[PDB]
Amino acid sequence: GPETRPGIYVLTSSIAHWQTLVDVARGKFARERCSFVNRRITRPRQIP
Amino acid sequence: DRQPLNPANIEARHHGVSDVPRLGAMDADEPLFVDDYRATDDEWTLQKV
Amino acid sequence: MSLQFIGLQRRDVVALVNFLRHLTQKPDVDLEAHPKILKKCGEKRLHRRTVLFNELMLWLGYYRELRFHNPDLSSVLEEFEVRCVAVARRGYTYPFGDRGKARDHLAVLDRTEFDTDVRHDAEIVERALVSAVILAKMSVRETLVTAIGQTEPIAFVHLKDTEVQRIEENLEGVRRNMFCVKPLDLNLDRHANTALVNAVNKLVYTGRLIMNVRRSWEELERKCLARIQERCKLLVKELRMCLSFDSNYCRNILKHAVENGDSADTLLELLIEDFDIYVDSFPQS
Amino acid sequence: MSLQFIGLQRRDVVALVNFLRHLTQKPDVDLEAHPKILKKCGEKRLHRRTVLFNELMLWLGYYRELRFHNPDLSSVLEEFEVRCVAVARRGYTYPFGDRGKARDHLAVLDRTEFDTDVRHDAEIVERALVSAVILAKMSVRETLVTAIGQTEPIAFVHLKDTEVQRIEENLEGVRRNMFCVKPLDLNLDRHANTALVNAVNKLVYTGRLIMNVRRSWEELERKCLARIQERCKLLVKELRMCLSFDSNYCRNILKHAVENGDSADTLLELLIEDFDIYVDSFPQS
Amino acid sequence: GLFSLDRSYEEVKAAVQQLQTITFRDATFTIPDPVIDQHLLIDMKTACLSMSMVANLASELTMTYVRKLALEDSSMLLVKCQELLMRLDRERSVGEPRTPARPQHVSPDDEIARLSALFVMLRQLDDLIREQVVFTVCDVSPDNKSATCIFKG
Repeated sequence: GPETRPGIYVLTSSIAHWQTLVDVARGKFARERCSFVNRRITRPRQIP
Repeated sequence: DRQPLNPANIEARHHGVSDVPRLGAMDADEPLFVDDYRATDDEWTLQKV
Repeated sequence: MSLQFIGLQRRDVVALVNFLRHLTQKPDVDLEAHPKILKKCGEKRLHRRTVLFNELMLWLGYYRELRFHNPDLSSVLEEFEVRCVAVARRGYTYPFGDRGKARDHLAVLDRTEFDTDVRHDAEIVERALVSAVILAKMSVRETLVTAIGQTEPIAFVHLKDTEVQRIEENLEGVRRNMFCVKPLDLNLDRHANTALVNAVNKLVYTGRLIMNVRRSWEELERKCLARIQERCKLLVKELRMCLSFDSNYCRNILKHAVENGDSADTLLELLIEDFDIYVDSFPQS
Repeated sequence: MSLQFIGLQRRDVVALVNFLRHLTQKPDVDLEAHPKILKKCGEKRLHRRTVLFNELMLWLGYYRELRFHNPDLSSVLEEFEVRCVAVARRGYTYPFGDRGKARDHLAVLDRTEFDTDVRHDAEIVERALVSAVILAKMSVRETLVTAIGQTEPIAFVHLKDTEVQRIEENLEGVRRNMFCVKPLDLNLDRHANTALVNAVNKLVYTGRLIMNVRRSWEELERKCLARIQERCKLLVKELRMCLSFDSNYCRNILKHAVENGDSADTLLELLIEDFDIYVDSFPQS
Repeated sequence: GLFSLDRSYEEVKAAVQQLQTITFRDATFTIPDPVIDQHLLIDMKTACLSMSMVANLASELTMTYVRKLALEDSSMLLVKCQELLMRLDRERSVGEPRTPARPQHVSPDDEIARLSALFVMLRQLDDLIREQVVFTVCDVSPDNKSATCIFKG
């Protein structure tokens, strides 16, 4: 609501190609990803 | 018949009063007739036994 | 502006004027549904010319009253839109054997609307009920049609065969009497049926109530025109049989096209305002 | 074609049928709200069998009119879901001192939907109202009850005490006369209040308006069945007191279960069509 | 370029003047208008339409693809994605098209071509989408006359 509260991460990984790299992140961070779309339908004019 | 009996409007019965429409409904596949359930799930199991 | 007649007695005029004031209240709204009104014209009793004029006054007055009362069913049409949305919302909580196949019939039902063009309404209710009646079959697990080109005809589901015979009699009267609808005494709601199915059965009756009116109004409004167009093919030839100023003046009155009822209204009031001059053209008494 | 009666005078017969034709117009609809109508049945003054039978023609005719009308919720209940979703957007906008507490209520409110079963609908609304009224206190940080098992009662927040009486008073009419709704022209909006608060007031008002139509309906539909079943426990024993063709004939009629209202309509339609054969059994005049 | 068409209204006439004047650290600058003599240059028209295609062709085409993939409820967000397409701000009441509008009566082959017409606009648009780095400065000389920069790309 009032503000984003970002976290920080450092991720060693055997993956090198950018396409396969982001795909695994789409799973582990799907919880925040659900918050991302949820804020969009919640707050028009606001553009996270 | 090929059509399901699922709607409940097809089923109705009566006792002790003259039923020309029911007695004339004989042999015809529909409407078919089923009595109000004296049956219970425990007694229903025994008929299969 | 009131209808005029030639040789008719005043008692016959009372029979006709009362028919217009009571035309909505009278069962079965059709001039051919009341043959005795045609007997008031005095056909065969009088000359062939006089019968053609009095009949024209009847059909134009039978037509103008339909233009007056105006089947404004838009109020009842709004109720069909509300009961339509009531059906689809119930189905989201009920699992089906193929949720994607069911949702395709839901989304089309939720797009329902009524454009200003009246001609679409015959197709609006039809395309909606086909998305609705098939949806009721899925919850009951009754087989739906699979062959191409074999859309299911609309019909009430989960009702006694005696009950369908009763409600059809009520829709049968609306086809003959589109004005004063009389509500049924046998409600379609049933405790035995799934509550969504009762929303569908009322949705069909709201659909049949509207489609019968738009269809019957499409016929009688068109049927009156052909009955009037024959008079131009008849009354004009009778004026050709004898030439006099009264017989000649009527020939130009019929020059207006019967087509388009707005132009046809000019054919009536102009015929009435000038009635005094050609009254002698038709023999009487 | 119409409900039958035994010893009633013709003036009493028309008076009862008119009570059903005007039943929605009469304030505070209940058979016990009009005690004199039970005196019109012929209590005490007539033979005891005549009273029990005519009362059976009342409750079966009273319950049948309830099916014939049935308080539709297709209009306001859809408006309730829209105003409910509107609260879900405004609820996220307001900062809280405990983000995890307000999320627990709004996550439940987002999932609101109506099952096809109608009896569960009162449970649907109340879980959304308790979720909302608890949130309304957090907007002003008023102390909600913390005791386990107490369950905070539904109540409007931050309104004039006279307005709190006017708003609840209309619900008392919804709990008595559910048919002819006459919504208040008064606004629930308060410019001094947060828009999140006023949205709850429009939400709780419709939320009480939905449950009150259902609970008062379920209170009648449940009561109507038990009142008929008590007549069967007594009237059948009276037929046992004197064996006869018509007396044993009636025993078969009541043999069918009173359960389910669809059966009750079948119980009435047969009893009227065959009423003539056994009318002699009941003394009158 | 989105405002290259409308111009007579004062609101657009001023809003372009604000975008024309960038303001940043130290010196400020002004960005020349691509538009000249009312009519737009062909390059911006090819680019502005490339966004206009994706902004509109994506609308109807994505409707069928959301409803089917959302049935799994895996990440659950796809159900919220289905209502994302209604495109509105105010909580609209009882107009009764709560579901997003969907394509109808599309030709079975032309539906494939519409997807081919989609991504091809993205390829023409791609040059504006990205900015490859070419240098990364480290230390900077005084008066900013020059600076060392490791090469990139």
